[PDB]
Amino acid sequence: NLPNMLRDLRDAFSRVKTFFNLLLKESLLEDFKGYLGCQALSEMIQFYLEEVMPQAENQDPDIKAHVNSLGENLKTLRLRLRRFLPCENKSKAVEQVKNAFNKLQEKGIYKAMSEFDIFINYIEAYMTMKIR
Amino acid sequence: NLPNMLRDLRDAFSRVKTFFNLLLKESLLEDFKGYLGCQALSEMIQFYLEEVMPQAENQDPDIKAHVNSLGENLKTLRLRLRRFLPCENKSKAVEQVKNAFNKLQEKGIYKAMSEFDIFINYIEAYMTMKIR
Repeated sequence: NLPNMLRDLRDAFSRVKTFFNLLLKESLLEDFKGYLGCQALSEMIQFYLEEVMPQAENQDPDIKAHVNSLGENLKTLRLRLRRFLPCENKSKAVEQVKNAFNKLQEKGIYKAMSEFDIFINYIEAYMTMKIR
Repeated sequence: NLPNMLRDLRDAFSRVKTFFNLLLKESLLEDFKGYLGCQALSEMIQFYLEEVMPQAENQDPDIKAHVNSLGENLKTLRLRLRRFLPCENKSKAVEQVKNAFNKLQEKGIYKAMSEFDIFINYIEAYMTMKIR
């Protein structure tokens, strides 16, 4: 259920908020729910875990305990959405290709080049997927 | 039309192919047309432009001219799909937030932290977008 998924994050925040024109404008919400929704959320999660919360723990170290619990719940949330967050995921099939390619060595070059028309056919397949 | 979009890439390849168990398995096609379709295509384009074609121009430098034309048509194709390739795109709204945040300096930290519940509300909004 989306409430009880976000509730721990909400309880950690009710602790952080006592130590504290929107910055997080409505435009940010509109991109969260469009074409780029996943790229937007994923970079917003990384900007808070990477840039905002560390900066905040250093301006006032009395916040460390709660900010570190809020960052831990947001990494957990981030981990669950990777079931919701396509853009944080990589293709196992592409990983297979690259490991086969690298184990084949000089022969790999030959093969991946020789098959470029098969790759042109798979691309037309993706763009046709999306024509739908 | 998807044929005439891919035709230059096809004509450059009919030049390259005269200097030359699939490596580009059907599993790769299945990921091109699923959840991860865009991450898969995007990394496959980068693996050919970055790893395969340079390796191929060095094993046999007589191929340079045609391989360099095939790489140029695939970068152009890649440029057109960014209208088709969501995962290569970044959120202008997230860029705005970060530039506002950095121009605000110490006040930016305060503000982005104080607004974390607004961010928790936008996230529930994305996961509800996707519940649909």
